[PDB]
Amino acid sequence: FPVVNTAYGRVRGVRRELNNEILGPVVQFLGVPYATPPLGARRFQPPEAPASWPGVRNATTLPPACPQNLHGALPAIMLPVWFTDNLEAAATYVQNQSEDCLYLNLYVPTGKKPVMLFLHGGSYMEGTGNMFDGSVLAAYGNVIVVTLNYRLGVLGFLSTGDQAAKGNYGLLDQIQALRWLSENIAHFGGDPERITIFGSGAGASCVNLLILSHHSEGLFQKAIAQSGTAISSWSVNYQPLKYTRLLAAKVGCDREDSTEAVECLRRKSSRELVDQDVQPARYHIAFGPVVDGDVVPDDPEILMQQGEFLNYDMLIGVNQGEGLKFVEDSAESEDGVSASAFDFTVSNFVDNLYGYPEGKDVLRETIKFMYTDWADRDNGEMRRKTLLALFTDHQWVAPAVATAKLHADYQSPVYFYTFYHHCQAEGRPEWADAAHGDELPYVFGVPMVGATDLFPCNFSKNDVMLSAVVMTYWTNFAKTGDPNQPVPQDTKFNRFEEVVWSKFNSKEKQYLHIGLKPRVRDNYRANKVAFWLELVPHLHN
Amino acid sequence: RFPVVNTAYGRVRGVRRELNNEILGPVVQFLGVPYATPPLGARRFQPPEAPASWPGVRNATTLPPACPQNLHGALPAIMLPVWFTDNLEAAATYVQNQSEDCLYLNLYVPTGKKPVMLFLHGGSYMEGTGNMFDGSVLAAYGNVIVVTLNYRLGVLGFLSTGDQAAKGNYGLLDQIQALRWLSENIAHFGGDPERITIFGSGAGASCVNLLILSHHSEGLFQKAIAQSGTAISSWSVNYQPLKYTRLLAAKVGCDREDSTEAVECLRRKSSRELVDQDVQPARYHIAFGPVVDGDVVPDDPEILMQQGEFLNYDMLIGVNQGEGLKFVEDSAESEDGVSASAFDFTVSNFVDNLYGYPEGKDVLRETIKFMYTDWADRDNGEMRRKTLLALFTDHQWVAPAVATAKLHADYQSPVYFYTFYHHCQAEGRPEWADAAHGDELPYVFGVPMVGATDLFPCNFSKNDVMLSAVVMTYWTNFAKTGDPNQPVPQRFEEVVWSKFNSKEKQYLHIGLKPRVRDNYRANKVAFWLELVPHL
Ligand SMILES: *[C@@H]1O[C@H](CO)[C@@H](O)[C@H](O)[C@H]1NC(C)=O
Ligand SMILES: *[C@@H]1O[C@H](CO)[C@@H](O)[C@H](O)[C@H]1NC(C)=O
Ligand SMILES: *[C@@H]1O[C@H](CO)[C@@H](O)[C@H](O)[C@H]1NC(C)=O
Ligand SMILES: *[C@@H]1O[C@H](CO)[C@@H](O)[C@H](O)[C@H]1NC(C)=O
Repeated sequence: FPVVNTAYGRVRGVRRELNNEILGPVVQFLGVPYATPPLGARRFQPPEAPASWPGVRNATTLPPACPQNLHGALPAIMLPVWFTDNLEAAATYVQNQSEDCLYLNLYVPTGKKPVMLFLHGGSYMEGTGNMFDGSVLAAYGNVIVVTLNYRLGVLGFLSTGDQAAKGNYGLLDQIQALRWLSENIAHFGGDPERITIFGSGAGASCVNLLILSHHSEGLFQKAIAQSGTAISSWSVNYQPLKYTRLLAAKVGCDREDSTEAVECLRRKSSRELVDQDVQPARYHIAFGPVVDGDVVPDDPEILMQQGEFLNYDMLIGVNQGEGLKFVEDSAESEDGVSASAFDFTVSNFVDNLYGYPEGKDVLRETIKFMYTDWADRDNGEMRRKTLLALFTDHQWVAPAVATAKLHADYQSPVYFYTFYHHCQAEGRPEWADAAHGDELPYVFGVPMVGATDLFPCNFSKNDVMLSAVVMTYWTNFAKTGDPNQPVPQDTKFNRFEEVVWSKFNSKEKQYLHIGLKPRVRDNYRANKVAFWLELVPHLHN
Repeated sequence: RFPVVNTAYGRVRGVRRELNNEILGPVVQFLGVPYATPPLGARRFQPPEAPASWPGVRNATTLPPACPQNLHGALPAIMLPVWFTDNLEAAATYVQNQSEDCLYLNLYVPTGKKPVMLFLHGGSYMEGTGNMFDGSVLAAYGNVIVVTLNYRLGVLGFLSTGDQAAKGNYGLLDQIQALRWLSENIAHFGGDPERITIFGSGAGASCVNLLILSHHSEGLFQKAIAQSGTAISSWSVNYQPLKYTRLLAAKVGCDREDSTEAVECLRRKSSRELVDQDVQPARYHIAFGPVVDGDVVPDDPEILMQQGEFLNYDMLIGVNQGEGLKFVEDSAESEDGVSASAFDFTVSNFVDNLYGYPEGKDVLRETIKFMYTDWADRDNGEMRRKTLLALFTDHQWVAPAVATAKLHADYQSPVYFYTFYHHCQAEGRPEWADAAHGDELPYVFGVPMVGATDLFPCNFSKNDVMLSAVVMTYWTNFAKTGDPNQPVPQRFEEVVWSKFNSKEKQYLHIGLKPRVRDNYRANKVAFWLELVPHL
């Protein structure tokens, strides 16, 4: 039970030991506050510094999670596959919901060590940071993995568009946890000048929105964005006042005055606000990051094109097939999806995503022709793989390449990768590969610790080898900034020895094809990526 | 030896010229056999008729005169074959005795009934002759009777006004007359009037397909081989015949408002006055050519095949790798292909003078620019030639060939498809180009089996001789029974040619490494046939 004196008092951890023999013991400080709780009048206000406590504080038990409703109407497509499949197992973690969230979990192993802050969340109104045990990652890579809880949903992202409720309260909590780390990690042994930030899904969009901000000026140095970006359709909210008024009407006080409505919402209880069941438009979000002027000044799209950011390092990537939830109705059919429904599915994809009345018949017919296999036009079974790739390319792959190019034009080291592996789960078909959010088990060393309630995968030796490689690639980035130099790719127990990860250049757009058969490719779907970035903007507008 | 064969109109005497090879037997050549009454006078601009019988024995030993033409004028460069345009001076020695007393017929009888393979020459509709191709090697190797003819070309055989004064299609009516003459007299020479194959290239194939879509040639021939040509191209038929007829007439001597008066005066002028008048059509279009009138081609070459109105002949279509080699001609002597600033210039010009639709060309121009790009190698520059060349090959030749093959197979009829992939090593041709337009003609006629000629000065290696024997076997086998695989055994040994079905679009990859592929340019072909009409 080591005691480490911080700048706000003293805490006490534990010395829990991992189940492996090649991993040393770690010291865990679970439940370290980093902001005064927004229990009362602090709701819909930015966080502040914590209050110092006398004596020594218990830090052993996992902290309570921010209020959320895991059995409501959450956006299903945004969530990772393992979150939706194992919903009952994931609901056990979020049981002690309370507004006294905003705690911090530290996993210190046993020069100053690096720090790796993890921004959780598949959507903007679900999840908690207790699901990810970073003890294995911290011990293997000799880094200090830290996971946090931040306000979610209405409580942390409600905005009206005016000064009454600016919004982005969840983003300010993430910045506050970075400021706390920049001032208190030296005692635990970390280095405040080598702070790495990483996430996945909606957390990855928070990483990119944190980069294009002035509040996070000199807090962290590097960044990782796994299967996420800040220019997707479901990244930022462009209709904040509309969804607030629907919420205000449902609770009971839809006052005309913006200030009056906000004050009433502060009077109501937390559970009443969370369980209101407000549903947004398809492929969008209801409550999320809102452009206000402080955190996100004007627009994520405009911000990167104007070159206004502090030039951080980056490590972007995507998976093979992430639109696995785009094709779900035709998932138990003997032979794929029929041509009657392929046209209807593609047609619906355009109204609720483009919907432009300035010429749509040409746009609808152009993408029907391109996402086809004219050499095997009447296959039928592979129309699923084509429809799955239509959603993956448009929503994930194309924005990731556009972000990598914009971050590499202004000189900044950028590393691109594609994940081509998954574990044989229970309820997933054998034709899909590397669904959304499937890189998390390997980056956190799940196969090296065994099966988990969230991951019922039966990991073989090949899955163990891949995890020891992904963690090595990720950790080397946090140590020096290049996934190759500080640590070699040795078995320590293999085609990973001879491969060198090269930078992503705007004209030589190389990447690393992570998998069981790695290879440094040259261009990821250059035909389909260029279709969405070059041709499509010339069709509707 | 000078054998004599009696026909229905008289007697003719041939020659027994022996070939330069040992594995080929001697052939008998009846050069200059008439098949229509010579239309010198008022018979101009009128359909032909049967010849007049000649008493005694007629001599058929020397090659006949060619129809009037202007081979040193402003001919369509793109339409003509590559071997014709390069050796324009060597090809002009054949067309020297130009006279209106053309419409003769050349026969090459080898040494029970043998098939007949009538060859329809022509790269454009106003040039060429039947003497350029010596079908002695093809006749001796395949044991068939090869026939080459001369028909009226250009103004004298295709001038039309759209009225009854001059219907047009006079050149087409002459080709049918040769078939009618062959179907009525080839029995004496030893041929089989029930197995008459017709084949051609370039503008010969365009009038092969037009002969299928007609009622005049109902029970005359049986099969058809179309090499690099269709009836649905831009330069296949003429849709504005009156505009060019008025342009020609006003240039020569006449601007009479009445159509009949203009036709009568044109008959008064000499043949050389009309031919050498230098009338130029629009780009990728023809000035004097086949025109829809109602007698030969009733309604439209596109409409007729869509309604399934023909007599269900066997067919054999094909194309080459790159035939638009003349499309990329100005930027042919540059260090690094074509510049990206000149790529969208030729594509915009291609859309400008070929579609020209005021219903929105901005979307069409950007779509075909993006389709024909190599984003994996966006900055190659030299490779941009291979995509500009392939843009013209796909639009003009490959897409109509596949559309014609499908439409002739939906209505039950055998169709065979091929793609040529070999060429002769010339002197003025670039090393990267492959199988330009008309580069399959030397192989089908067995030129390498006899040696390089004036028209084809390429140095033919041992592979070219091997390929020519195979190509002449497939063509001969088709003309014998209709199946290029069965009658005569032949990596060509184990290769079998499969029919072209509309859903199983198999073809043959003729070349040094034969294969039976499944979909030729499926992505690009389906772009022109399906997406473009929606744009
Ligand atoms: C820390 O936790 C232990 C629980 O075993 C408790 O006994 C102890 O009093 C705590 N120390 C504090 C609150 O300072
Ligand atoms: C994992 O293995 C156990 C024991 O063999 C089995 O019961 C279970 O179904 C397996 N699960 C998967 C996803 O393969
Ligand atoms: C016919 O041709 C033969 C062979 O060339 C020749 O000997 C004969 O004189 C010719 N007859 C006439 C009338 O020209
Ligand atoms: C033709 O090619 C052969 C084979 O390489 C060579 O021996 C011969 O000299 C060549 N002749 C000419 C005229 O190029």
